[PDB]
Order: sequence, then structure tokens, then C-alpha cells
Amino acid sequence: MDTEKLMKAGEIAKKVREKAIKLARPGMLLLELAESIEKMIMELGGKPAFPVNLSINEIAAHYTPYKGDTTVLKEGDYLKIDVGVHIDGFIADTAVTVRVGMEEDELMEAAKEALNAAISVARAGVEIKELGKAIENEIRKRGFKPIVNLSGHKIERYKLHAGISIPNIYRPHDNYVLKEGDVFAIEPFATIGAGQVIEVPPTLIYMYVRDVPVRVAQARFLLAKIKREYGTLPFAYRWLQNDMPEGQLKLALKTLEKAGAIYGYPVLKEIRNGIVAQFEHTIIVEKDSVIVTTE
Repeated sequence: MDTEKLMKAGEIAKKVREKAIKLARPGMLLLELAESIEKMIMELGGKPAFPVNLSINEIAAHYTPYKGDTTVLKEGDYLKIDVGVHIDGFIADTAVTVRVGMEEDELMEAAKEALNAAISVARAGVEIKELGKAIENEIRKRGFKPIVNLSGHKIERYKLHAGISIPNIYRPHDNYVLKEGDVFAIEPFATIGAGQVIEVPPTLIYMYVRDVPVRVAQARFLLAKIKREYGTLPFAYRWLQNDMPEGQLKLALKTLEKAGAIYGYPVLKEIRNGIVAQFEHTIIVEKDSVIVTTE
């Protein structure tokens, strides 16, 4: 495997990471904000893997803007920036919780420590759950609320949640062995609000899933065009918003939705508005160590 190249995926992913970071300042209208990042990734020719996430405050994830959006950050807005890019399949995912204009509060430390821990413990030839453990402990340590459902994942070429969910918990069933080539993105999310996250309207991101011969004209055309340019990875309403008469469009893939050619990730919301702490890094287990493609 060409982990070598893969790494680049994270390096750019970093380059963006770092930059995307400083720009997270009140007055930064997510829309512009995002875009900024996105094509900045494009600047290196880094192929994105999904759109730039900006869930913040109590919304877990799955929020990239669409044009028509505004939302300029307010200070302390516990912003979440999640970057994803790959290079012909070879993915990369790194995420940061950002307290807008302010400091690394205790919440921030936690999730970051979390990551840390898992890495420390991280070594090919381990039971996932041991990571899982590490994690919770760093959160019960700082006394907080991890998120149950929303956890890290194994990835494969061209496949985001290609599998094995490194939970932010020691689930005594994650008796799975990490090995040389196994590669995961450890996504530690925390909060204060109970511990879950929920599906939430709207959905700005969808992704192809299967060809179901369509009946409505430009629908076929959409899933066809969607197919062409995107394939398996996700995209936003924003991504298509520059392609037709607005409603006609939503409607379109919406029709496409139900037929089943694509799925649409809504948003997740910290079940009870708990501050969505969130930090992410992708690695690869090898043996005694592992490596951070997203430094």
C-alpha cells in the first residue's frame, strides 16, 4: 500500500487544517469561511473527501454551508472545523474544536487529550476497546460527556466510514486487532449534555449509493452527473447549488433520494445542546508505533 502518498493527503489536510484554523474569527461567515478552506485545499490539488465541517456549539457534525447561509461566528463559539481530503482514494481526516477568538478551555483539552491517549496506546496488535477505554477515562478524568454513537472509524481507499468504529468508549465487544495497514481516524467527541447526538433537519450533504434507473428526466441526469464527478464520497447542496433553478434542484436529488440512489446525512445535534467537543486524527498501525498523517 502507498501510505506514503496517503500521508501527503494528511499533510495538505494539515496545511489546510492550520490555515482554516486562523480565520476562525468572529466576522467569518461560515460560508465564505468554508469555501476559503475548500479551495485552499484545491490550492495544492488536494482532492477533498467530503465537505468541510463546521458543526459548532451543540451540533455534532454534518454541516457545511450552502449559499444563502450567513452565520458569522460569535466569539467563544465552540466552532468545529473538520477537514477531509484524499488523493485518489487515499483519504485523510483531521478535526479541531475551536473556541472562536478565545482560549483552549477545559473541554478542548479533554478531546485533544483523548486523541493523545489513544495514540499513545495505539499500536498494531491491540483490541480496539483498549483505545475506547483510554478515551472515556480522559473524559471522565476532566469530568465530561463523551458521545456514545458518534465515534471514530476505520477508512479504506475511497471509503469514508469503511468500517470499525473506534468508539469513544470501552465497549467490551471491540475485541478487534489493529494491524499493519489498518488505518483509522480517531474522532473524539465530548460534551456535557448526557452523551448522545441526534439526526437533525436540514441535510446539506448527501452521497451516492446505487443506481436505481430513474423516471424523472434531469434526476437521471443529476445522479449521472453526481456519479461522474463525485462517486462514493459526499457533497453539499452548495456543491450543486450552481447548477439549476434552485427548488427544481433540491427537489431533484430529493426525488433521487427516495428512489434510493443517494443518502442524505442530516445534522447531528448534541441531544441536549451540550457543547460538541470534537477532535480528530488519522493514523495507521504498524507495530510498536503508528503514524499521524495529520500530525
